[PDB]
Amino acid sequence: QGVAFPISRDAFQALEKLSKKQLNYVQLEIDIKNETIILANTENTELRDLPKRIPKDSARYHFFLYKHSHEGDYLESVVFIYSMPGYTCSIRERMLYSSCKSPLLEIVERQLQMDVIRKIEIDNGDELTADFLYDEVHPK
Amino acid sequence: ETTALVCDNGSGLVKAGFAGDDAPRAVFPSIVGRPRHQGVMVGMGQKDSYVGDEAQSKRGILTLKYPIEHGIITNWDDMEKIWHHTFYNELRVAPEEHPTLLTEAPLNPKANREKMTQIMFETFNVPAMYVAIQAVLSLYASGRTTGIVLDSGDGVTHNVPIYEGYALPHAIMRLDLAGRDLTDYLMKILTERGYSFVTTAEREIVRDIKEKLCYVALDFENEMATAASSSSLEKSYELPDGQVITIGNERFRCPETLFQPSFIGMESAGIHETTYNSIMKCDIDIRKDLYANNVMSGGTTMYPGIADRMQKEITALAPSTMKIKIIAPPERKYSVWIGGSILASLSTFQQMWITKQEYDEAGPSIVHRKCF
Ligand SMILES: Nc1ncnc2c1ncn2[C@@H]1O[C@H](COP(=O)(O)OP(=O)(O)OP(=O)(O)O)[C@@H](O)[C@H]1O
Ligand SMILES: [Ca+2]
Repeated sequence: QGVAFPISRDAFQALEKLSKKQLNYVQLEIDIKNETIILANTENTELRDLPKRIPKDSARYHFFLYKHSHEGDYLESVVFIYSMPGYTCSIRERMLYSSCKSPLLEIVERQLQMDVIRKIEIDNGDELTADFLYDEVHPK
Repeated sequence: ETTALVCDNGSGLVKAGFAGDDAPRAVFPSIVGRPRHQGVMVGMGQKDSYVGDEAQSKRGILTLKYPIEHGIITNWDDMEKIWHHTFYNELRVAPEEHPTLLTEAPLNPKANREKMTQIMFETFNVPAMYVAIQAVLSLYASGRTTGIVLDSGDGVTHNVPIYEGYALPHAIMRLDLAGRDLTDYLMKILTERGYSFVTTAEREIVRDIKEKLCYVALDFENEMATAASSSSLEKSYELPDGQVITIGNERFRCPETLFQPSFIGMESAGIHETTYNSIMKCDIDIRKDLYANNVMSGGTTMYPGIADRMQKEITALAPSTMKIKIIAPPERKYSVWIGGSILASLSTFQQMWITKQEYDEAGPSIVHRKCF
């Protein structure tokens, strides 16, 4: 596991800044032809506008600073999301997003000490409600 | 241009081809044949063996064998012949010039993965090769790394939970019933309807019937009743000479066997129950996402209405407040092969191959380390 697409310079800086909580949201995309991971968006995003960030017509990777209280503690925990809207994506788009995931997570972890608390795979991010996200990170 | 080969070896059929093509170029039976008795056969040629289509045509002269039983390779002498035949006869390539991706079944012994790589390097002299789990390739192709794949091919049906690219071997269910069993039951009950199919020329004809007319009922007894008391759902089938026979409740009774294996005697849970059990053997936690991501692969999941039926059955077995989805891609018949082609065609895949140097230095395995 699995296939490592070079993460662009720009992208790597966004992720780094997320690791230091200077950014709260970093969205990446794969350039299929170039076999490359490139920076799509770093628009400052609160939980309540996260759904709007998730494209409904192509697949994306997301790293999102999830600010929330857990039984006494305010936690600002990094969540990873792989979003995939369905057959609007080509097989090749689906295989690459699926296949290029683990190595991307490996770099962020070993080099940026990102502390990815949870990874989530979703269809559209209507799903990404307040209670959904709390249940993912803090199950029962 | 050196070009990578991709091979998906199944119990019934070999799908083979070039990485980057979007469909497998060679699809032919995983059948090896050898002279029926000892002395001089007629007309055995100047040859000790046949593979694939030729082996079918000369069935009367040969003893036919499947080297892959239930996804696993059990006859290595015969498996070598299928590979040889795939390279030289089907693909027209010289194996030594080409990186080869190969696929493997659930619950495949580690020793088997090793002899597989061993043979590729020692006997076929591939410069590089690599091995991928079928179920994982299909999951990944559907655009997800976690879910439960229901792979149903020609001789085996597997339920395989996968977490984050990794199959959970302890939760993998195996069910020895698939396409070849379904063609034969269609043959049986079609002959009971008063026609006659015994007979290997006829088995072919029934395979085409099965593959073009069959469907899975949403509600089986509804449909049996809807057929007994009306000629509503009767498709006519053109025999290849000109006769025309009429096919009725067989049309859905045949793949019903998947959910109701008692139909062919066998005491065993159906595909819905096995996929429930598989799930149930996992984390209480992970279960949520298994249910939400049931992916289907393999030719025996190609029946119309199979997706919906699963939806019905799974729901009926699940906690009432469970989010259940089945994903049944249009490409699912060769999704395993398509996924390898996509992978083996990427420049960034050049440094993922196991090489001859790596294998020499050594040896076979290399495979468990470098591929997963
Ligand atoms: N449209 C269809 N409807 C029903 N069955 C089909 C269809 N197309 C192919 N099949 C059946 O699927 C089987 C072949 O599928 P597949 O190639 O996935 O199996 P395999 O890889 O050879 O076997 P296994 O995975 O069990 O080892 C055959 O029995 C074939 O008749
Ligand atoms: Ca198969």
